[PDB]
Amino acid sequence: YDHRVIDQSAEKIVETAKRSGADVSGPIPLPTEKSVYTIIRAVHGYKDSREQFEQRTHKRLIDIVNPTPKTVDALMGLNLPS
RNA sequence: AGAACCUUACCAAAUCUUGACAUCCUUUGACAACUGCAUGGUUGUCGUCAGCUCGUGUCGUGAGAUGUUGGGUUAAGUCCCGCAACGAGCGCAACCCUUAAGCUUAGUUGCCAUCAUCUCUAAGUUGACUGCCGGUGACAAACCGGAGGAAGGUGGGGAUGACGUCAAAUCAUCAUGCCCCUUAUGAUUUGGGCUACACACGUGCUACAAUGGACAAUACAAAGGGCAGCGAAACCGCGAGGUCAAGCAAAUCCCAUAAAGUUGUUCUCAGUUCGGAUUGUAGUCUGCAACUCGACUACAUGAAGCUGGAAUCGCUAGUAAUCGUAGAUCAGCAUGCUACGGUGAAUACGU
Repeated sequence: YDHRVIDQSAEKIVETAKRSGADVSGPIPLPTEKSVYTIIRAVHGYKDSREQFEQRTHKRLIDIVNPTPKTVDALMGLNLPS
């Protein structure tokens, strides 16, 4: 989802990786697909007001050279809300 | 944003009557099931047209004026010069995700300069504010221009839809003045009905030709989708089916080595060798079902139509003409509906 939280975490993971002995090689951003809804704005009798609603989901995997198992244990729990 | 029994909302038989939609020890079945003209709220509309104004001082017996008039500019009471006026908030402008050349930075299921086997992907930031420039316009807010300009003077668009509406579209999205149904069709299965036709019609569509018909073999993008489920490669009635087999939880697997197209191109205007409606017996998907009432496939079959009276409407270059596609509502069907890519011509002297 939101991108003010994930890249806020994208340098704390290095602090976890440089704690146990993991060397990072730039985890890369992944693309984002926008699902498109277009519902009518008035209910009865009318059609031609087509209100716009979307939804965003930013994919992001973590690509390094040396995933050390003392680092991976606290890796994927800082990005996604409920 | 899907009529085979859809929402039985409507109509016949039956049924149950706190139930069969908030209900019930899962049709009673210990258990596994054996009136918008009374109203809120959203919104249709003039209208992406630019305005509707109040505090507060004064002139007027008084409703009311003045400021908002005037001089010039100016998308727009937009901006600066005058005056019995002085301020002031609303919205276009203003806050802006998305848009058009960047360095440090970040090398996947991605691009590898070299051996061969830059951007998208987001981030603080960088850039056009008349900021300064020759003119003149009181120097007072603009002028073709221009130094940085790949990007002109709101760059190209979009969420942005005023004050105020025509008791006007909606009691069928939704609660209630009447509980917009609770014991009446109120509700539950098949069956009928929305689906037929003499016509009138909103609007779109396959077309009427050689700006072409057979089009076999023949290059490329973008934007989506998937453990409801995406189904290639070698390769089955050529074909209705994408069998078989692999990969698939998402850039890779698949949809899908699309589309404008180029070398072939035999046809000679023969109502056709242009064209589709539909007929007609076998044949696939679907389930309880293909009568009334689906949708695909080709062998065999082709009536009106040789570019359209009076009449209607679209639009200034990434639109117009359109071949092609990308999705939700589904066991199953839309040209609808709405998000992307290719060539991309015509015309602005003026009111």
